[PDB]
Amino acid sequence: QQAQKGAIMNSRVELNGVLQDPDMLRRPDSADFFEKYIDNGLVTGAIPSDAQATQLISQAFSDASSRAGGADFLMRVGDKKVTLNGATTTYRELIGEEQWNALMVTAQRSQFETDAKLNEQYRLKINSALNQEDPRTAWEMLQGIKAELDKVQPDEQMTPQREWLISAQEQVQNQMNAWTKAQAKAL
Amino acid sequence: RDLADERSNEIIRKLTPEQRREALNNGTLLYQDDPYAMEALRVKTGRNAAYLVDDDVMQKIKEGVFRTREEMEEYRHSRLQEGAKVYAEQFGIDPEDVDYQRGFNGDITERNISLYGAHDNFLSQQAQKGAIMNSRVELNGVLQDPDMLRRPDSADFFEKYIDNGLVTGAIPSDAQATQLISQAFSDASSRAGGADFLMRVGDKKVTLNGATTTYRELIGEEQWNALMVTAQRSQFETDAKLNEQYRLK
Amino acid sequence: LLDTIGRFAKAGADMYTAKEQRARDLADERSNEIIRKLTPEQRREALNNGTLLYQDDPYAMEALRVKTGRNAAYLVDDDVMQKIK
Amino acid sequence: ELLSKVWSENQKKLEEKAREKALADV
Amino acid sequence: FGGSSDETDTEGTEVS
Amino acid sequence: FGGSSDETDTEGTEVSG
Amino acid sequence: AAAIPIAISGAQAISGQNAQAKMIAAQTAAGRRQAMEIMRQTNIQNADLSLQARSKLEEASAELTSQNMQKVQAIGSIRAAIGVTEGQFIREANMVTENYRRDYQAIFAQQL
Amino acid sequence: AAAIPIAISGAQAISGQNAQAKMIAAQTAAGRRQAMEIMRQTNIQNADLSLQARSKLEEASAELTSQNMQKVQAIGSIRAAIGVTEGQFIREANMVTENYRRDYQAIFAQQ
Amino acid sequence: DDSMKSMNKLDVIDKQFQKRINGEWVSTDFKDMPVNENTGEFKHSDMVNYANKKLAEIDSMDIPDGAKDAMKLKYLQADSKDGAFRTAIGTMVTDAGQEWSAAVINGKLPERTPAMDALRRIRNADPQLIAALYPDQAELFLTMDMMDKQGIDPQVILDADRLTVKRSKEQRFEDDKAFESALNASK
Amino acid sequence: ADPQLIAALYPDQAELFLTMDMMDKQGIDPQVILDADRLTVKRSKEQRFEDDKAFESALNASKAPEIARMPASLRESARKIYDSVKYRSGNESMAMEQMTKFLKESTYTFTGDDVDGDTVGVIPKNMMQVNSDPKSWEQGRDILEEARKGIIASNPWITNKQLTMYSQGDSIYLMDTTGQVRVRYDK
Repeated sequence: QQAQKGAIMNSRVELNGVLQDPDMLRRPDSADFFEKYIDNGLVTGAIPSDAQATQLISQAFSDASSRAGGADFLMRVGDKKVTLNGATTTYRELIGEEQWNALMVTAQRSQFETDAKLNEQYRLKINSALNQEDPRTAWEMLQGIKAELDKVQPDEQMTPQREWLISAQEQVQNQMNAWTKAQAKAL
Repeated sequence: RDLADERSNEIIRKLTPEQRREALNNGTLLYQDDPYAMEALRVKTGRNAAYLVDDDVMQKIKEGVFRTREEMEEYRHSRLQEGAKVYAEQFGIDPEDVDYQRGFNGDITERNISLYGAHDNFLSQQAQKGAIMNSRVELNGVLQDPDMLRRPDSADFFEKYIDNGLVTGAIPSDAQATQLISQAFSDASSRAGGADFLMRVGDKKVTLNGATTTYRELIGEEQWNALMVTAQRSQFETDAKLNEQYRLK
Repeated sequence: LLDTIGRFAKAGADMYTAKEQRARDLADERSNEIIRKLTPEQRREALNNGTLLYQDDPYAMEALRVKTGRNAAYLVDDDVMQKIK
Repeated sequence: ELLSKVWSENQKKLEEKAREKALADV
Repeated sequence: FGGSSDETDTEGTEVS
Repeated sequence: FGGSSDETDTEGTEVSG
Repeated sequence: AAAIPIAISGAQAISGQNAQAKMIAAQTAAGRRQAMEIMRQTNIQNADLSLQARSKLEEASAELTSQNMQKVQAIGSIRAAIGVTEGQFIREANMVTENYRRDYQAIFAQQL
Repeated sequence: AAAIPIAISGAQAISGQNAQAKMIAAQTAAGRRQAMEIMRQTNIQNADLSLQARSKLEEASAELTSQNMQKVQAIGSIRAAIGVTEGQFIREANMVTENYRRDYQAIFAQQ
Repeated sequence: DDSMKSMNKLDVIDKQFQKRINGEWVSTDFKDMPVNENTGEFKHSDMVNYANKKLAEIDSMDIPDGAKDAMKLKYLQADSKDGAFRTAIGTMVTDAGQEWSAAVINGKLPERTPAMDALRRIRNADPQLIAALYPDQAELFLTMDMMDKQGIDPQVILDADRLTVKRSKEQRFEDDKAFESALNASK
Repeated sequence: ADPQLIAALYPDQAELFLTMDMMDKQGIDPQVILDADRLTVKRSKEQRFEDDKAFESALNASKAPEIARMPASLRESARKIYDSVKYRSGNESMAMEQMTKFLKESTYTFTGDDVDGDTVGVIPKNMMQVNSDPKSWEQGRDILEEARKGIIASNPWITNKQLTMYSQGDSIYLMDTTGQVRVRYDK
């Protein structure tokens, strides 16, 4: 029992360490890894019970269908052969077909929610710069955001991030003009 | 005892993987008596021992603590040994087996690449903060004086200083150079000397990532107008304040 | 010279990185010599990225040390001046 | 609303004239 | 203090 | 964080028999 | 000499800040030990477990997962699953020297 | 001799005055240490420093800036950027001797 | 699907409220909200949803907290008086008042005083409008002024409120008659 | 899990529910409620006449949509809460605040989207509830507000001030000032 507890803990740690990272989920090597890992765990003797192997498979699929890159991983791994019981089936057949649809829909929703949240964060930064007390500070923050974009995505243009950044630049120019008017009026 | 276990393992190895597996799910086979499965368990446990406690803790200490590489090396060696022993004793494995040690060194080289590179990044960040705050100190000491701003060489000083920082390697990154330039311009525009200083730095040129251009064009033209207006207001306000102190006397 | 005396002074014993310390000094010199082989524009480009790493850049670290020393001197003399006045 | 309206009108005209004068001086 | 505060001006909420 | 929680489903009562 | 007691108290405060930086590590170690207790006490047999058992298992696994080296765990596990000399090759692929310093000759090959 | 304890208390008060003149220097040193602690904690990179990051950076720099020799530091920075023998040249420019005492012979050139 | 539609229509409401702030006196009725066929049918829940998310965003920006309070006032100036910003800020006011009443009943002030702190911030932004839109909590506003503007100990006020819990019915009428006399005799 | 339904099913225990709500959701110490109960609720019956008249008086002088137009079952629940808080504290203001808090938590006040078409009706929150989820009262609210808008738009002669929303025993009635238009919404 102690050895089986340790084996299950090791398998869980490795597998969820791989599958709770959307960056690792998004690579094709993720699906290849999952297939080969379940296979090796079966053959070596790790994942001792076919029952515990099914538990691990279901929980890994649940974890993937909660991350950003999970849906891609599920598309790739759906047609991967596996042998839990005497018969051999794909993960699409091992998992219920309705359960596969549920996994697919929840993974799609997780992807949409993650992308929406990232856009919320980016536009939060843009608007936080736009609502500065001193518009010159707003210009400084906008130039910093421009530096970050120019790091991550230098080659492309007219991406939604870039369009928001350009609109922010124009708005900060309008703030420049209004600030000039205010300071002259104060003088 | 290992020899008795080894002769048992030789007995069991005569079984094919599938019949071994179905013995494993039945009570016929004990898990610790499966040699391949137990070797996998010890390898995975040793790998997790090396990785988890030792190295995540190492990385956490690294991000904030480790002054130099040598300190990191000795701390890492000590924690590696201690964590190996403790993580093994928490499990059923005893930390003297070939498989456990092989797992503990399973990805030593790539762990080392990550850890040393992270410490190198830490030192890089420390050096960049040091240089940036030194540059802040110098430019603050210059531009925060209304007297120093009024010298006819303050603007040429500013252009030469920014150029020297760019070429020598101080003021690292053109982005932080823009931040420094803009903050310097705001400080000058607030310090009763920004009118002359800004008229004189207007035609001076600065070489950023995009191209070489004058400071007037690097700054927004509307932003340049805002800077000049607020600098004139600062001039007038300081004049009125000193005038008011004299009148009060 | 100074390396050995510093090693003896800082720690009583068990410092095994002495020849390794000299080797690291040699490696630092070689890295600096490689970096000087870059044009200033190329050096600035590498510095802008994660390439140059900014601690191996000899010019930037030299400036860093010089300005840090000058500022430290001015801080100490600031204390002395405040006492004088 | 009416008070804000008259104030905004007067403030806008004053701000325009002041900015014109300040930019002329600069 | 040599530093002169900039005028506080009325601000309108802006969104990209 | 990385994980996104699944939105709630209306609870219903079921029996095997 | 009212400077000395307050200076000692401030130094003790910084030492207590170091103590806090050590408390974080000590409490991480305590959490890992408690997860070990969870793993040992909890029954895995029959694979038929309650929500309490499954939650305890998940908490133990999460506390035995490395967070700082997570991506390194994942890439190493993938490399092991898919498939001296190997270390040299992968350190060359990272443009890093044997002392684990950056190899700028390979990095700046294009710019000579 | 009640005059002796009151004299002792008065001397203690003088010692406490000097002590306050010592705690002001101690406070300056503590401010410098806490500013460098700010330097260590804050992150100046990504060019996207939070507003608190900017405030902390600015205040830490202001702490490490020297107020009393602010002018001579500034003029030294200008001299370094723009451009024995140099030292004696600026001493003669300042009409001061080798021992850093006023060189009246140079000052009173007309006489 | 609802996340997509809500994400689209909260943006529509944000544009409409921005127009409202800028002076373009526009409606806040969800039926007058424009529908772009990716929006939906503007159920009334999305208005309170937008107000809550906007207040969280304002609290989440990187601006100085004074500007946060200023924008909260700006978004509360500009509602239908049925508006969800009015309802949310009034909820804040009533929750702070409930917290004070709980303190009075308990005989001691709680720790961390969350609602009290939030209302203190939004009221130090502008006491007059907050008092005007919420006249009922005049005693609470006076209590906050006593505690922070003046130096009065919260414990003393708290004990005074705890002891003065006998309305006595007739005492109320005598209070009325004394108050009317105090006014018509004030000069 | 669901406060309003439990309160509705057991009206006699309204005082117990109030004490539990004060102990759990509000920050009130159990001990102070205990010794407030044990202490002075002694005046009996002869002043309970004046207590009844004072409850009706406080309802008459309320000038609050929830108290002026208090729905039928919430009348008895609110009378119990008002009486209990008055007995325990003696303060009439505390009783009014508690009873108002209960009514606002347990009802939604439909308001005319006008300059003043305000308070078209206060409907108990459980009557608008669809399905067993207590939070789903909002779906019924959206349906009812769409019904109000449709009735206004369909019949031009009805204006926003003409509609009245009120609840009978098991129904919600939406009618104009005349009797010509009544639509009945039941659970």
